[PDB]
Amino acid sequence: SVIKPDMKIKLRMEGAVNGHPFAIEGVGLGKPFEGKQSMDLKVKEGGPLPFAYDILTMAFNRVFAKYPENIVDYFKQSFPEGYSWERSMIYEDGGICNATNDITLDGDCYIYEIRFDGVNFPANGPVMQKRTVKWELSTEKLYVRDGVLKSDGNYALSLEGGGHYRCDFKTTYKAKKVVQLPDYHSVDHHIEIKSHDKDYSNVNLHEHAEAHS
Repeated sequence: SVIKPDMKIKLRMEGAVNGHPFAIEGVGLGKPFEGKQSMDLKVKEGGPLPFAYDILTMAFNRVFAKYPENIVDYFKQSFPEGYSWERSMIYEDGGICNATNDITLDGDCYIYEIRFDGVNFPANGPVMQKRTVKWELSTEKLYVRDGVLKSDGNYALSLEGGGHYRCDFKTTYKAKKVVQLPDYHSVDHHIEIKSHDKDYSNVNLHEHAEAHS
């Protein structure tokens, strides 16, 4: 109804990591029915970022995931009004991140207002020492609890010179109107920084997602 196969994205993130503030904004586009998207992100404050960019990328919209006919699509159903999400991320070395996103739609452009806050990242850790390479394929598990859609995920960042750095994601999704709620299902994610400048001021980000059951 308000979804075309080609959709635009505009966003601003405000946040802090270990009490050091920053701000990034982004512009991009995707194909909601194909579950593909890409965007260019520029750091506007707090640059150059003194931490691994990788902790941000997942904050940078489940509308962009291919849903099969036999699984309820909570996200596409939530427009034109939109929906929002809250999320906690607990890394195995005690660094903890919180984020929220409020998603509105203007014509054919999704608009994000994002808050991000990380704390307790050790100075000698892979995050503050920028030793991360990429997120491995992520399997997100979705279920309903007290009339709200929620998700769990056990993700992992590959590290410079081998090994992995683990993080547990917990997300709550809230449509702004009442929408049909899905049954239990999975979403596979591929997320990738395809190109960036040396200090990550500019970053070109890609994601591809498919739901399964």
